[PDB]
Amino acid sequence: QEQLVESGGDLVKPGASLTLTCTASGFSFSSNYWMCWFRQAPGKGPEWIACIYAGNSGSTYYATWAKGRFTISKTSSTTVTLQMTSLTAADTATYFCWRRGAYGYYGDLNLWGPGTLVTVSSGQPKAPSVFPLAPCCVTLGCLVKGYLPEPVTVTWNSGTLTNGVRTFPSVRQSSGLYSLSSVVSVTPEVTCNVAHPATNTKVDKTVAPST
Amino acid sequence: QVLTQTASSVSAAVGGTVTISCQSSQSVYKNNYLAWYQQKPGQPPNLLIYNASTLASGVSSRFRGSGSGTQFTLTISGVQCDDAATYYCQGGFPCRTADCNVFGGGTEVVVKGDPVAPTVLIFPPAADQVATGTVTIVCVANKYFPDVTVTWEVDGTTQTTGIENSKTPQNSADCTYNLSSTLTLTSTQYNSHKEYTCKVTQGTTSVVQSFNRGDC
Amino acid sequence: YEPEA
Repeated sequence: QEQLVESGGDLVKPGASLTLTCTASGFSFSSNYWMCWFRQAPGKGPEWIACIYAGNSGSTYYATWAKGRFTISKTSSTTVTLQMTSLTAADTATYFCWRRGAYGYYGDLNLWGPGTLVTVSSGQPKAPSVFPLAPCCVTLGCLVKGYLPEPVTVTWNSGTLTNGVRTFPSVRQSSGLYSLSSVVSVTPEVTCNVAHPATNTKVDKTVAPST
Repeated sequence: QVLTQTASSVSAAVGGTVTISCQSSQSVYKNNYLAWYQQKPGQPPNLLIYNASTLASGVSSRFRGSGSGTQFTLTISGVQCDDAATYYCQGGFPCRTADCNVFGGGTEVVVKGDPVAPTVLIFPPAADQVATGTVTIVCVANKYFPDVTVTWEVDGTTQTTGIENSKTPQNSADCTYNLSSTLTLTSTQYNSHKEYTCKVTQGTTSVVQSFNRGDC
Repeated sequence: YEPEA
């Protein structure tokens, strides 16, 4: 029924610009609410950026820190954009779109997207190496090493194997590249399926039970 | 406006009560435009309470919002492992005279479950890592509570660098963590030592898992 | 009329 989806998040050079889109489904912009953007930097909380009135006003509102470099616009009856300029690493974050209900209807109109991730970095997309994890010559795993940007996905046996799967939060190295591990504890072979969409990477690695 | 919360973290045993405080620098709109959100990693804020004290639809009645004006409380009674999360207050003000909305900085809830000693495993580098010039050794501590400490020792020498740790959120059924610890070395440095040890300490319990490079 | 909040 009613949903929001943010798009446009990507790897982007310091000093460059990026436009994010928030797309409504199940409704169109009428009135009595605002469409707003927040962002949340890794291991920080969400912070307000801007709102636009859905009604004829089209009034725009900005956090103090934001009104220079950020522009919020309605670009259709179902899309709102956030244009962001002069980006720096400080702007790396998940960006979320939100419907702000007028008082009396806050609960009723509350709607969030899943977020779009913006990565401000000097490097170019990089595909992960995928390495099997197995005991020295049972828990097995795959190390997904050295990718940019987020995300990667890891499934086991094409997603049929989920019990005993432990996929760990990614960690960003000093290189600016990311790594993550997934392990699966099993008692009939196990294969990790790794995708890095950004580089069109799909790797299956069948993990032998030792080295 | 500025919204300031409890502290960064609070804890309670399954069944107990958590209190999370939120102060606004100025009165929220009509004294009750204040919401409480729960957030788990990778997901957007999930609304619990709005209008300071009204439970959002489908939310459990053991979440309670109170307060007015500038001072607010979230109380979680009967804490369950599924409440392990970060909690944020969000205030509302007139867009035309202040920030439309303002989030507090977050208060994490740690839920104390039944203790479980970690299952510890160490994973030598795959042969095909070596060709890349760098090698990553992986240790995992699976299904554990409370928190652990990881030490790496290479031929008995404690390692202080090259190490990255990554802890899952608390399992929502049983309050346990999982931890992945990685030691990264050049292939040549890796091949300069014999024994790699991952030592995981939970309290005064130590698990030691080791391998000798040559046995792989 | 854009509401006050």
